[PDB]
Amino acid sequence: YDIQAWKKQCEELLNLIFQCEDSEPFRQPVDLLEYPDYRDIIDTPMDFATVRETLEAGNYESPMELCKDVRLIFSNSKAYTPSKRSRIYSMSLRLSAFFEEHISSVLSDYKSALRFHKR
Ligand SMILES: O=C(NCC(F)(F)F)N1CCN(C(=O)c2ccco2)CC1
Repeated sequence: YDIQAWKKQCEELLNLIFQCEDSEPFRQPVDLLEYPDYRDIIDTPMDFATVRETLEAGNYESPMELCKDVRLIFSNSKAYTPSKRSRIYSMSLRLSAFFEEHISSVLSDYKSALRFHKR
């Protein structure tokens, strides 16, 4: 019932994601010389460095907000991909499965902690 425990859990999950080769493309902004149409397709860029930064600045109030930004990384990849079989999109889908598998307990424990607080 630790209301604050999600933050370190999310830091540790981000560490795992940064160790994962699949996160490579999703660590930093898109170079518009390499992908000139990116910001035509993608209004709201997100990468894992921005997520980690936001977390470490104390600018997430809950793991749900972090989860919204991470999911934006994945939905941006799905919007930008020219094919459902592209290399980078395929990396996004594996990483998304990994993230969802690991974040599920973090969200459950946080929401449990908030309900116990309100009890
Ligand atoms: O250039 C980058 N990342 C920055 C870098 F290279 F420094 F890591 N990206 C990731 C986001 N994109 C995609 O989701 C995508 C789907 C299909 C093809 O690309 C575009 C390419």
